[PDB]
Amino acid sequence: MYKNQLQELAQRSCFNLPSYTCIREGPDHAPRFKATVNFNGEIFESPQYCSTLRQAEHSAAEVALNALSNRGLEH
Repeated sequence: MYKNQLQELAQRSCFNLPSYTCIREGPDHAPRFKATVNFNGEIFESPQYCSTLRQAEHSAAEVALNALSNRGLEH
């Protein structure tokens, strides 16, 4: 699973012991679900609307993995 992959790399970093917190916001009629994860002092989230909570975790996990592959910061 994609979520599992985070743990694999997270543990490989000397027991990172990351934490994930779900963020709920928006109007009651149109609720918004997001997934947030802490990574060595750097927290990432997925600003996307997901039908289910599990889906939100998937999106958030993808973002975290992308950062690892490429920081995206230059000069």
